[PDB]
Amino acid sequence: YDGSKLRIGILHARWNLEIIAALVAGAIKRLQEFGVKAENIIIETVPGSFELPYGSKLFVEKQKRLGKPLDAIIPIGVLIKCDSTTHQLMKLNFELGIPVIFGVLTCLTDEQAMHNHGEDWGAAAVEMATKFNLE
Amino acid sequence: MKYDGSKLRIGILHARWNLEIIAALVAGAIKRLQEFGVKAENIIIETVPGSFELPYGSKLFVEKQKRLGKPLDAIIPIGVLIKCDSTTHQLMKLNFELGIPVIFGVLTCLTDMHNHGEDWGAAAVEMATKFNL
Amino acid sequence: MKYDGSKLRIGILHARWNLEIIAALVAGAIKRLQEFGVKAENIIIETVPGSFELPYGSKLFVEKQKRLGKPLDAIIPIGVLIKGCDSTTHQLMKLNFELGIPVIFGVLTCLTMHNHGEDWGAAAVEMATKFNL
Amino acid sequence: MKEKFVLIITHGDFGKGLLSGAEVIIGKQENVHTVGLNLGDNIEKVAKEVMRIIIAKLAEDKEIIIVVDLFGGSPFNIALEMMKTFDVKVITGINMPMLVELLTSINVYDTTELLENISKIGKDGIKVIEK
Amino acid sequence: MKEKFVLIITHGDFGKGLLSGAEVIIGKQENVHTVGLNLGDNIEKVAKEVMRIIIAKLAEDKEIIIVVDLFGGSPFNIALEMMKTFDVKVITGINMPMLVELLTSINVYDTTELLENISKIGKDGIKVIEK
Amino acid sequence: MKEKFVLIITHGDFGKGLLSGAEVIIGKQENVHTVGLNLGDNIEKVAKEVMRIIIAKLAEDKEIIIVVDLFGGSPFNIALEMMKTFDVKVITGINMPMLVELLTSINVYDTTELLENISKIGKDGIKVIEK
Repeated sequence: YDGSKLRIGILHARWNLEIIAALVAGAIKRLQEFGVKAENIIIETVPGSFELPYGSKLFVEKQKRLGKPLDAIIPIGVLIKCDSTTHQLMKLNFELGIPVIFGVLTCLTDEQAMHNHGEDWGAAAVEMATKFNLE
Repeated sequence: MKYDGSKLRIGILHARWNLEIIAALVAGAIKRLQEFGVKAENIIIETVPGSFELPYGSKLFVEKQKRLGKPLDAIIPIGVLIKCDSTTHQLMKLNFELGIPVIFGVLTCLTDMHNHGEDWGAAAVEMATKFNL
Repeated sequence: MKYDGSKLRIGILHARWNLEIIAALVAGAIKRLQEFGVKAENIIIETVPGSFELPYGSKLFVEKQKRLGKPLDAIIPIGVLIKGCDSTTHQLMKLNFELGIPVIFGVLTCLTMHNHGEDWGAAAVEMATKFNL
Repeated sequence: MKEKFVLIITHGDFGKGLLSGAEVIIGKQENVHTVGLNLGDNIEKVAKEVMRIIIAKLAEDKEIIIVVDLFGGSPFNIALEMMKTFDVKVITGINMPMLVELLTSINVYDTTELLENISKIGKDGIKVIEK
Repeated sequence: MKEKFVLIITHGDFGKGLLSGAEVIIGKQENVHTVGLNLGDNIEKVAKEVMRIIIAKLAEDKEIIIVVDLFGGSPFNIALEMMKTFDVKVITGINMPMLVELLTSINVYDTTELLENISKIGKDGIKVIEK
Repeated sequence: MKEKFVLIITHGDFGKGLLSGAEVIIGKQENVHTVGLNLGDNIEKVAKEVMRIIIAKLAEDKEIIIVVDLFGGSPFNIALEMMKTFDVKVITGINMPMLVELLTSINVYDTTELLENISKIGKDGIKVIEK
């Protein structure tokens, strides 16, 4: 998948920041490996995972008003012992009209909560924005 | 220091069950709101009986504030539930239906706070500001 | 075998995680599809990374097939999830009504196969036929 | 060019032995799999086995070549059924010079030219020695 | 002005020692981190760690300055990669007068002027002494 | 040309770390020693130790270069006191490019030209990167 002509947004929460940062780093890494340019990877933050769904819409709308629309978005959150959240992010695919990659970890321990997992979300974003187009 | 809330109007809708805990969460939200510059004239507190009434109460609250000519920029529904899943779902959806940030201020605990409330205060200000133009 | 599938075009969208199991379920669906009379030119296989991408992948797949002038009559999203997803079952369910074609639930939700895949093949043909003209 | 995968489908241990032999010459292969039809194997069970492999490899974005021992017979019938459904490519009568050339040039030619190449090399490699 | 964070990236214990030395002079620092590239370190592993830190600090709304030991070499290559992706600022050839001036004026100047200041002070601080 | 000996005198672990870093690049050094002034060190005690090293090396017929971190401060004051008494040579503001060039050319140039060389290389090695 060629991602050179894509603009990808990453919206991440700020709780469990050490783990968050590594997942973002992984997503950023794999994005660039598929050809997505640095100017085209937009990182923005929200307080927590609850704010991810609506933050994503506001982020997408802002990027449209800037004349730099996102082709896909990766909402990243780390929740340690949310079900509704998976539901809004799922629905957001259809409401926003762009691929929303589920980047929320739902773990029971800190240990369970990474770079590889983040890369997976990077690869997914590029594929979902490309595979079904007319390229 | 980072988000200026001086030009914002923030609504707080809280339930009345578990009032002692409710009051402290409200107090925390009020505290952090004012720390980001949100004026007292602009913090509107209203109540509902229970957490179930929070979602629809929020819509009625938002609609009322529009008819008064004093629209809310964000809302914090606050509830304390002790051993609700649906309720979280409506508050989530309410972001998109009302067109303003709805901060999830519902505690879902197993046993019987100010900092937690402040977090919700900080969130409301940021979500109403960060993505504007 | 009471359902004639000769005039049908069936899409299969499968995830790539747990590939060995995925392949067998696809093979089963393909087998039963052809047993009802569905022609090879008319069985379209496409992939997504994981089960989460299945719902939106299905819409993009369906829209693409329309733009190609070769519309799908039904779709079978296939995923294997091991607890070693609840929302997903919900979107695939809703997708029946949003896409206007039968969406057969081909997602395994296990804790630790060909026949199961065939079942999904049989279902797709029946749901696309039984209630027609 | 997509990466290729070679599926060898033959009677008994022929494919398993042919690959072994080739590997003496050119080293251990990746992207080659063998399926043998033995007496007592149910052809429909083997067919579903083969289809499972093909789907898996297609899902890995691979281009598939099926090499078979004999024109006619159950292995061939399986290969044909896979070409009917999945548009893989098929060649029969596989011998050692063919397989060695195939595996050492698999990245050089497109599948059509590859198969024409090894067809020619396979036939040329069959010689009766006089004297 | 945003609060600044200084990342020191160098060969071996140079950054760790430089910070130690500076702290003898101006006391214990917050908002300074050191990363050393040792023989036997995989540069890509270190790069991912550094990116780990930068994202975390950006997410804290901090402005990042990367100081490096040597123009050229793996630490520099990491810093450059980070500038390509994250638009941090970078200066090479770090010495003691530079680091002390940097850390004691970090709140006074914007990053561009700060780096110009310490570049000048660093060069001026290198003197051969003849009496 | 006499064989040279390099004494690094700095605040805290700076010299110890700088040498470590250089050795990642050019391998383990002979004829380089580091002395660090820590909080709580008596400068006169450190001065006597440094003098203890210089005499020993002079007695080995070595030419001594003292490299120091910072113009001004106790390490510099020690170096100056050694130049007053023993006519060693001194350079301040040491950084990585300087030390690497110094240690890899120590046999090539006389001490005066060596110090001029590394002064130039040290200053040139300090660059703010824009882009």
